[PDB]
This record gives sequence, structure tokens and C-alpha cells, in this order.
Amino acid sequence: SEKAGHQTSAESWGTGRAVARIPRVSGGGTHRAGQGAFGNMCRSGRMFAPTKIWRKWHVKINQGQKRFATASALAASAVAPLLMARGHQVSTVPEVPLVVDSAAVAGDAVAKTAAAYKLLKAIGAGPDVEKVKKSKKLRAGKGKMRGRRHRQRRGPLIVYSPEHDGKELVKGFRNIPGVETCPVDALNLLQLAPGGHLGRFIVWTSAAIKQLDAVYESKKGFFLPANIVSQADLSRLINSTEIQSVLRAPKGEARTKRAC
Amino acid sequence: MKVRPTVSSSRRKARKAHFSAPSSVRRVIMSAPLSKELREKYNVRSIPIRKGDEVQIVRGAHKDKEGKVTSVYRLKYVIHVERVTREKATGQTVPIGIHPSNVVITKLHLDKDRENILARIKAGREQVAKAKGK
Amino acid sequence: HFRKHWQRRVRCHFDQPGKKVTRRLARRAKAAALAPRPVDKLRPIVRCPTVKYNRRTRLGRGFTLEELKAAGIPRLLAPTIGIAVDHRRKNLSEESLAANVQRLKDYKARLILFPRK
Amino acid sequence: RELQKRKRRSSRPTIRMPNRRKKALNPAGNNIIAKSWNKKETLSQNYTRFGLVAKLGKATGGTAPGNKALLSESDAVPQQQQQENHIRQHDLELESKPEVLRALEREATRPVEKTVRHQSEREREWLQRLVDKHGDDVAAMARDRKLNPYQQTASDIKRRLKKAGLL
RNA sequence: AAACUUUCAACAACGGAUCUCUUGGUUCUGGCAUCGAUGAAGAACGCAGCGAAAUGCGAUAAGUAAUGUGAAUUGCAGAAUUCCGUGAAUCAUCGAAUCUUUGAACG
RNA sequence: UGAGCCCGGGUCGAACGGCCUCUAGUGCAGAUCUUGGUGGUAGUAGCAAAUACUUCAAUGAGAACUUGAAGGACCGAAGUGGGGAAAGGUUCCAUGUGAACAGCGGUUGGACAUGGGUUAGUCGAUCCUAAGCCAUAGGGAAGUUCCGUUUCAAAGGGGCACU
RNA sequence: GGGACCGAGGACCGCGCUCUGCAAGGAUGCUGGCGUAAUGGUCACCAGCGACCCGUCUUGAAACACGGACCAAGGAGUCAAGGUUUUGCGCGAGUGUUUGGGUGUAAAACCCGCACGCGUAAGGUGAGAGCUUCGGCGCAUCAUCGACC
RNA sequence: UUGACCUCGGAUCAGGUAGGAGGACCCGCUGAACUUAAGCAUAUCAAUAAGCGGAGGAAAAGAAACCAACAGGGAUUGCCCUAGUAACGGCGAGUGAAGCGGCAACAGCUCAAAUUUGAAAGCUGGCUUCGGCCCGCGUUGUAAUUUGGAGAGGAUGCUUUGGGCGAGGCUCCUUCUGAGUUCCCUGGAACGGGACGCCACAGAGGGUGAGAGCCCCGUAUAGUUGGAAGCCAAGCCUGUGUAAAGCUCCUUCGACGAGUCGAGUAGUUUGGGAAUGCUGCUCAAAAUGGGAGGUAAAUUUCUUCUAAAGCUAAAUACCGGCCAGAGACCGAUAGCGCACAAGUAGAGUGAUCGAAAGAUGAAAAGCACUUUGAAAAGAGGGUUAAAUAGCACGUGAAAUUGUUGAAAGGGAAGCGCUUGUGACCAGACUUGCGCCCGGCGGAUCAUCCGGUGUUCUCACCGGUGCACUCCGCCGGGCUCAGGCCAG
Repeated sequence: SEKAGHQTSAESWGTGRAVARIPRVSGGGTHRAGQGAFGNMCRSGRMFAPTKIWRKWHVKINQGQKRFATASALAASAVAPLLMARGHQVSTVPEVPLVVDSAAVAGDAVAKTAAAYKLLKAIGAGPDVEKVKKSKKLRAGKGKMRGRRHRQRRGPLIVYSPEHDGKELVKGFRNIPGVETCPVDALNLLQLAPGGHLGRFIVWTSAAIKQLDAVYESKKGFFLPANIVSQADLSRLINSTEIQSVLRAPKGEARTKRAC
Repeated sequence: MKVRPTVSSSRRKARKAHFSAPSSVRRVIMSAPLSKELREKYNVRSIPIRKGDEVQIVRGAHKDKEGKVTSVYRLKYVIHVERVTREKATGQTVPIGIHPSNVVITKLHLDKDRENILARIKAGREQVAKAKGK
Repeated sequence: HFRKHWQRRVRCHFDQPGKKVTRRLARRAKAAALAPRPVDKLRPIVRCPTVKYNRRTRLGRGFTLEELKAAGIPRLLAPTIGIAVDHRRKNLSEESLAANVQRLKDYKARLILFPRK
Repeated sequence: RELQKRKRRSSRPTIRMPNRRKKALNPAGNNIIAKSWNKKETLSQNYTRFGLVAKLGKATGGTAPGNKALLSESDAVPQQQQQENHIRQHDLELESKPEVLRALEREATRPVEKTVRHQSEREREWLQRLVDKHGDDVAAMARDRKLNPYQQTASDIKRRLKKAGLL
């Protein structure tokens, strides 16, 4: 509050008194009388640089960079080792970019929550769901006092099509802990790279794949970026015949004997 | 997860409401479950506790012990069960404060009002069961 | 440039999404009230004034009396059937007159009228 | 602040205001739009299903992909390829697709009754006296002062006679 | 050697730090527009079986009428409620009332 | 190396930590710094003048300062006497307590607690006006309000009558 | 000939020699006692040696002066706007979605119309990094003579 | 003598209304200084703070005497850029708009000026049996018609309608609606661990004796019970009067705001001496008029609007009112001064100033009884999981202090290096590996056959193996390596 620390009447006693040159509350019939005020070092005083609402809480990010990050997160989710590195239990699941049939995802047959859980168990997300469920526990700190009581791991992300799958699969889901849903036409980076770490486990649908291609074609002012390297396998790049054939003879070994 | 904007997930407000609730809200809060026999007899899970009910204490230091409710002391959210008491230093017996969520109702004090309450709960449950079934 | 008290005269837009939601709910309130009707009125096409912007057209305030007459829409009926009327504007040119009468003919061709009671 | 502390300290209850709004947010009634309106959808989506235009102005942004609700001269006169001094004043002489649109078209083109205004009793006896003394000579009927004290024109008298049925 | 001064340890004191908690504050957002001569805001004095403050109320005074709920209040004392009922309650709602002296204050 | 990190023993009772990023009201010996608490000085300085106290007995666990009797002193009617006005407000009286206050103590107290106590036609107010002040008639002033007090105010009483 | 201190490294590679091997690119062999408070360590005290009370301020430096009874907790380069340098990132003669509008699992995320902000609409001589078919090509940039506005 | 009109008065006459509070935001009046810069002075702070008056849920503004110079736009309000531009400033400190353009929201109207003149057709009262009866106001003008991108009057031919019930619907309150207290362990108490299940458009939150989706309240969606007031409304009763309205045409008309504009002057204000606006004083208008712009273009040509009367929602603001929901906020020296009987105790003559202060325990179960003591209390005893929780109460640091234990001490202590004494301790080791024998006891010796897998030549099973080969144990022997200190 802008009035904090300033709702008092204090004046410095002077210079020649053997007391600190600090504003002191006038009066004379209470504990508060004669005490320092108006200072950052004084009890019941103002804080240094009081916080203001105009702090620039939001960050403006180029939409091209946002789309670049989303594309990179999608590629990382396609990569299999990155899921394990991010902490997803993907070992009983085949075809890391899972595609589950839209005819099996659309309608009441997934709008029922038990059916959604059964589908996840059948496709192999069961380990991840159980991991989240067992990982729930209490938060350390004041977040419990501030409404953030518990925290848990993050499970599979379900990308679907509102116009083909029909948006009721969210209600079929939306109660299984850790499991999240998202439409293909609007993908979220907070969901794709939770905590800034790449490689989230994602289950797709066939219509989701079609419309993923469609939406990345439909983005305006953005094209899929071209990498600065073409082959990312430095082992093949170096141990290729061309490099080794034009290469000079080795000048030593990895561990060299010391002479003197 | 909450959806309606009217309800709040505020711990502060929830605890304030619980600890400053009036007597009727306290009665609704101190609702207690019914036994299995009463469950398949009335199609009712829980009902607010009252003075004439016979209950079975199934939680706490008193393991599995039965008795008639003596007093529903709404002020500190406890009920008094007959013969469940502890002796003070002087040897005078004082009732032990037990919680309706820790007790289970075995025999139910019956009147027109509670028959109506049971009928309403049963009607809602059977309507929703029929709607889900067909 | 802070010789004055900007601290007591400073304003933050923390309710930008709140006002966006409020305005969207207002547009739905209008369309709940005027349910089969568009939530706006037909506005004419007008050429921008100065040499800098005279190469483009925009939407104006309302249609002129004689261009309504040429379109065949009566004056006292146009605001009722949802056409904005501007009695201050003069056409001054057959080009503007023709553009606006063509726009009103398109509105006529795409309009549905319900017979009073 | 003092009033808030007083309220929090007193035993009087909190007057919780229900969330009432001045304006309704959905069409209501027993009409086609009311029965076909989806309250979980938006304005543009509802109008796209209906087949109707909601905004008649210029687009202020990008719409949804499926959005369809945001729209010889001898004298050398430009208004010659536009034609199809008195016009009708109270109505317009107007000349595969969504169900709501078809139903609205049928209700709009549905035949209606007119409720033809009658001529008052005394007007009928006045016209009757006129025709009983003059017959069909509307010029004499208009020039007559005793039976036509309002000195109405012969054309007006003839029109009233045609509406009354006395030719 | 003891006493005294000082160092370290154990236990016991003084004091209220740390950790934990929070029916509180602070900031933002959203719906709505309602004081008073039909006597307001504020001030005062009274009212409980046993109360000083806080709170509620106004000689109908920790309150009456009505509606709803449905078996209490509670620190103690005394009455209830027949429970197959116009009905407990420091209950909730609230459309009817009562509403001391002043205070714009008006013989 | 170091800022520090980890373990054991004791106490305790309800939440907390490592790792990668993010964020900040983020690191103290000083500021005659702020708040609170605690020492040496120190059982030290000190607890004044109003001449003065003593014996027995009583109550009480406890008596220099609580009482009764007896002495020895004092205020000396311009009192250390008896009543009022103003101010205070229950301090008044009886019974009980000895936690705190009465620079020592206390069975004592203007302390604390529980009860009680103020009775008017004749006492005072209530009535009258004094110096002075306010309203009203007017007139100023942007206005809160100011001047104005008998003013160029239609301002107050009373009677009689065959109706 | 006598004594002291040290043993870094960890398959072979090397220089060599007195070459069946070696003192030659860094210590091995033999043996004894103990195997536990014995070595080692932490505290307290003694002993020999060493050793101004901290900070601030002034000055070339001292001295003076100032603050310091002790402890716990609090405590001082922060935030915003406008400029500017460098580093990272995206797009690049273009760039900037978030005024506003459209969706939304709803202050998030996703998408976008028209404007608008800022910026954009010819050589010779000699060097020169880097290539070469080893005959020469010649980035950036520089010195001079240039060409044009 | 009497009666009207005008003006001014009385009444505790009949019926009404204003004052005060609040003031976060809003409309006016009034009005500084600290500060910054400059030889000085204007300027800046600031048309701000303080003071006074007046409203609302918004206020205010608002339907051009506008902006423009274009192909024109078209009431008001707000956001973005315009733009730190124009402009005024010793062209200092500096100050500082607006048109256009993109957007949000959009809605237009009432009078005065005209004679109803073939009819004051208008309205306040108060007496009513609620149907109409009178008292009056008013002609110095109350109705209808009209309000200058208009209009009136005639003629003409088409096209237009008014009331009253009203099922039902929407909004908001309320009633009701899922599933473990199954078994074992720890524990004072499972809400902890393990096992086995269930619900989930509900795994938000809270309570319950410790971390509970399934014990309880609630939480999600659809319905469902009753109630409240507003608006819409399918239909059904009626309608009336030669009543009202729109347009068209024209050998007829067409009224538009004065101590106001403007001129001079003083003060104030603005980026704005064509004075940017405003106010005061003096003078004081016009009717093919007036105002503001454009323009060297040859004369003040052209362009654009009608001032001095009035109303009006929306987009806009908001530290206040009735609530509600939230947070990378604070966590009792923090966060509002106030988490508590805080604007309280207390201080001041008064205006005013203004603190400190949260936590036993799951449950008071807040210690019966005995004994010492005058008593306060102490000691036994008891409650509790705990009194190492006793209402001086969660945990319980340092400063400072007491007791006990050990030690040092000839006019300072403290600190560095290195021993020594005493006390007290962490490590390390307890044997590991490999060969020669015998006893065994078993199961996965080599090779081959089939299947499977794979790095396509490596494995895995099942059979084969039949125990001079494998695999573990025991009773022995030997080798090497093993801790500390040393020769």
C-alpha cells in the first residue's frame, strides 16, 4: 500500500541531541512516542523502494520465435530418448508419435472417464498415469498458505481435432491426474515443454496429424525453419571417407608418454 | 476441478465459513452415514445426526462400540454417545466428544420430517440412477 | 519529462482481457436482444478526405437522402430496417452516388423482411 | 475500511448479492432463433449455423476458418445499370441451405391477414343520404352544401363511396 | 587448599529468536447501484437469571410478528418436545411491526 | 583453500529437501542506525525538615508505624479546630483479602472484592433582569458565512355592540 | 668414507651402457613389534618464540578527532519511462500478433483485418585473407588518382 | 353605496419540497509555496495541493455558427499512433496540442419564432357511490401541427394503425442426485505403509485425533421441488372516429434565439494577439444577414457552416457502496496504525497524536485424594502419547545468571607457530583371490538336433549329455595381496 509507513507524524529531534538524526513520533503518552519512523531501517516504517503495480509483469515475444519454439518442442516430442530424459515412463508404448484412431477417440466412447482410462491403459500411457498418481504430494513452502497445496508430475498430452474428434474427449479426460488435452489448431508451449524441458509424451489422433500439417501450412508470415546443419550425425560426418581420405596423418596418441 | 465461478477454492474463506457457520449449517456439516442395512433399506447414504439416533463408534480410541446419542453439541462440532464417558480427577464422568464422521448410524429416530428427508434423498438417487441406466 | 506527478496520474491496463470479455458479452447481449438481426447497421462507403488518404475508402456514418431515394428505400423506413442515415453528407459526385446505391441494392437483395405483427 | 471492519466484527449477516445482469446473454422465447440457439457456442458460430450475417462492417481481424457471419447510356447517367417519384413507404417490395434460414424464409413469406378498416356508421348514413339525393353525380354531391358541409372533393367522395359499396 | 576473577562442559534460570501455523492484511479482476424531515451519518443512556468490554437490540429492549428448516442452547441454573408437531434453536430467511435522549434536529 | 556442505548424539512434533531453469522486499559489526531484551556500575548513590517518644494489655502466623489504658510532648480560636463555594465522583459506611500500590512494614488504607448508604411545599436550582450575546427586518459576500438589533417591517395588546 | 632430506610416476615404447644383464625416461627387497586409542585428531592448560584495538575521516604520511556496554531480529544502488554500448536469439529490405477483433479447457494459450512505428526503394594503380588447373584469380578494408549527385 | 382587476400580505390553512451525510471517480469556483533553470526578471512546480459549492451510478459532453481544401468527411466519448510534430518560449529551464488515419460504441430529438379562431380543443385540485361533479390556472396563451440538409397549405392516389387479458418463456434464489471406513503393520488417534477394489462431465477446497476422490460438507453435468420481481410473449377478447399517418405534385407560402455579436481596454489562461478561451468596465450592431477558413493571382471573387434556447443511452473514470473470485504478494519487529473487547488503552486545554499484545492439549481429560505450610505455594499422587505441554502454557537461540564438574591466575586478557600433559574421539583390520588334495552334494560340461530372438553370427530356451566334464559346500596345504609404527 502506498500509504504504508507514511501514516504517522514524525520529525527529527535535531543535530546536537545525543540521539540518531531520525524522524521520531511526537506525543508523549504511549510506547509509540519518541520512536523512529519514516525509514527503511525502522520498525513500523516504510520499505525501501516500495513495490508498484507498474512492474512490467508481461513479456513480449516475437510470434515467429514462439512458433519456432513450438516446432522445436514438437520435434523433441517426436524424439524418443528425450521423453525418457524428461521423465516420461515410455517403455510399454510403441511408435513414440502415437496415433490413436479417431473412430476410437471420438464421441461418448471416450466421453466416459473410465473408458478414457481404459484407452490410455491399452495404448501404454498407464505407467505415466500411475507415475503421476503416486507422485502427488504436499508442497514445501508458503504455497500451501497461498493456494498451491500439492504438486505432481505431468502425464500425457492428448492432441485432438475439435471438428473431427469433437471436443467431448476433454470431458472424458480432464479428471485423470496429470493427463492434459489440447486441440491441434492451438498448441501450447507450456504444455509442449513443461518447465522449459523438451520431450513431452503426446498421444495424437489421425485427424490431429492431418490438421497439424494443415495448420503449419496455414500459419501466415511463418515457414518451417531451415537448420544451419543438414546432417546432425557428427560421427558419420567425421568418419566419412572424404574427410578421412583428405585428412593428415595423426601427430600423436590420446595419452602420450613423457620423455624427461 | 471447479467450474462454476460462484464457488471458491480459497482455503481462508473455506475455513472461515466452517468455523463461523450457524447452527443449521453445522447440522448439515455434522451429517453422518447410515449403516449398510439402513442403506439398502432407504437408498440413502448419509443423514444429519440428531439426539435420538443410535450410533456405532468405529473410529478413535473407542474401537467398535455402540450407544444412543445423548446430545448433539453443535458449538464444537461434537456429539455425545451414551456410556462413552471418561472420569475426571474427582471421579465424575464427563462425556467424550465424538465426531459424526467417526460414528455410523445403526438405528434411526423416525418422525415425519426425517421420513420426508429420506424420501427426498431416495427420490433424487433413484431418478439419477434411472437416468444413467436408460 | 516527469516534472509533474505522474505517480498520482498513472494508469495500468491490467483489465485488458476483462474488458475484452465484457465487450464480447455485450455484443452477445445485443444479438440476444436483436437475435435474427445483424448487431450493427449498414454504413456507406466514403472516400477519405486529404491527399494522403484519398486513394482509399472506408465506412461512413450514414447514407444520404437522395442515394436512399435512388436505391428505393424510404427515409422513415431505412433506420427501421437497419440502415444508418446521415443528413449532413452530400454526394457531390455520381461516383459516390453510384457506389452507395449499389451497396444499398446489395443489402436489398440480401435482406429478409418480416410482415409487421 | 472502518465500515468493513465493523461488518466483519458484527453479528449481522452478509447480504450476498446474486449475480444478476441487466441484459440477458442468450435469445429466449418460443421462436426459431430461440429454439436453435446454442448457449455454449459464440455469436459468430451460431450465425454461421443459421446462415445469417451478424456484422455488416469491415473485418477487424482474422475470423475462424468456417466463419461466414462477418461480411446504351445516351445521357451517360451512371444510375442506368442499377434500375430494376413516389415509392412505397411502409414496406419493401422485395422479390443446400441451413434449416434456420429456410424456416425464417417460410415465416417471412407466410401469408398474412389484413384486417380491413371499416367506415363508421354515421359515415355510412352520410354517404347514403348523398347517394339518395344525388345518385351518382359526384360533382353535384361535392357542390352540395347541406349534405356535404365539409366541402370534400368529388374524388374523395367517390373513393369513400367505392369503399362503402355504393359505386 | 578455600574464597574471588576468568575459560569450557552438563543441568537449571532470564528472554522470546528460529521453525511451523493463520477466521488477518495487500494487490488485481468481475456483476450490480442502494443514505437522510416516512428523521440519516454520528453521539448518549438503557435492556440478559447470573455481563464488564465487544456484539445485538430499544421500556414489545442479547429482542416481537411472518416464512423456511427441522430437535435444540450450553459456562452454570431452571424450563422444554410428547417426537407422529403450526414446532426447539445465541438457526436461517425476511415482505410486518416496536423503535428511549440528542444529532440536518424542527414549540 | 574458502564462503560453506554432510553425518552422529540430545530436544522436538508436521512438514521438508537435491538437481536444471525462472523470479526477488536475497547475504551486515558498524550508520551517536530501528525495535526488543539484557549486563557492569551496584545491593552502590540514596530513602529529606516539621524537636518525640515510652510501659503494659488485646487481635493476629507475623506488630516501631493495628487498637485500649497510662505517661511525656504539640497545634494554641490569624488552630494540626468546625463547616462551605469551585473541582473531583463513591473516595462515605459495614464485612472480607493481603496478588499489586501506599522509597520500610502492616492485621492498616482514599488499595482490591461484596453488600449498603444521599428522603424537603419551607434549604439551593426552578422566576426576574444586569454588563454583554443570539435570532428576526434588511443588506454584503463566489461561498462556508459576514454586517446588522430597530432598522423606511403590514411585527403587540385590549374593549364595545338587543343581530 | 660418513651424514641429512626426499621416492613425484605407474604395462611396454626412449637415450644408452660395463650388454645371458644394468645404477639406462622418478624405490624396491628383507625383517620386527603392535593390530589398539598404538599412530592420528579435537578440546583445556603449561612451556619457548611471534604478535598495537577495529572502523571512519584528513593528509605526503602520522598524530588528533569521531563511532563502538552486550545480544537477537530488521536494515540501505530498487522500479518505471526515454536514450545508448555490447552479448544471445528470429526474421531479414523488411520488421513489429497482444489498439482492437476472432477462438478458448477463459486474466493463460492459439489465430488475424486495416492502419501505424522505424528502416529500405561507377573504375585504375599497390596491398590484402582465401583459392589455383601454380598461367594466375582475387572477400572485407585501406592509401592515391578517379566517376557521379 | 356596491362589484370587478392589479399588486402586496395572514393562516399550526390543503398538499409537497430543500437543508445533513458521503465525496474513490464527476461538474464548477478559488487558489499557493517548496523544487528546477536563467546576470536579473518572466517562466517551472501548476491551471497542482489546500479551501468553498453541486450530482450520479456513472458524471460530464453531445447531435456542427465543426473539420477540411480532398475524389472530401459528418453529434458526442475513449484507446493507438499523429508526436515530443505544429506552436509559444534569452526559439533558456522548457512547455506543448489538433485535423487526418486504425479501432470500441453508436441514436437521434424538443422548443421560440404562424391565428384552433367553425368554437382552450390543455391542465392542477378536492367531493365522490369511482361514473363524473364542481373550485380554479390560463388568452400577457395551456393543447394539436412545425424546428432550415426543414416545413406549411391545397390537390391527388396508394400505403399505414388503437386498446385489454394473457398460457408460456428468460433472469435469480432455493429441494435432491458417485464411489472402501474391506484385511495386515506402526501409532494415543490412520488421513501413513502394504494388499485388494470402486467412482470419476465430480482427483477444486475444507473438516474429521497425522498426507482421505470413495467418513462428512461440498465439487461436475443435466435435470428436478417451490418461490420472487422485472421483461418478452403463442394466442384470445375487443376495436370506429367521415379518427390519425407516410409519400407524391405545385399558376400559394416558408416565420430560425440582442446588452447578444462586434470594437476598445484590464486581469487571468493557453502550444495558440488572425486575442486560445474566460471574466470585469466603456461603447454598442446586421438582414441577398452572420461566423470560420481558403486565396499574389487582381479582388477582397471561392469553400464550409448557422451562435447567443433545451433533452438524450453506449463505448469512458473509479483508493468510496452491496458483493464475488483470484495472486510466482506478506506471514505477528512482516502485512493496513489495528490477525486480539484498535482508532482501543493512553497523552494533550484543544486542533489532534496514538501504541504493545496471536499459538496448552486430539479431547480440559485444566490435577481428585494425602501431607507441610498462616497463606502463596511445595512434596507425594493422578490425567495425558507427552507436564522435557500446568492456562508465567507449541518449538524455546543469544546476550545475561545460578549450581555442579575440570582448570588457570606475582600489575590485563584475548590471538599465531610448535610440542608436552590430561580428558575425549573418527578411521583402519577382523581377511580376500588364485592353485594342489580328498570327501561330497547337486542344477544350466563340451558337441549335436528343433524353435525363437538377433548386431546374421552371436545367444536363449526345450531334448541330448550320465558325471576323469560342469556348478556350490566342507576337512586340509600353498601363493599373492592386505592396517599402524619402525629397522
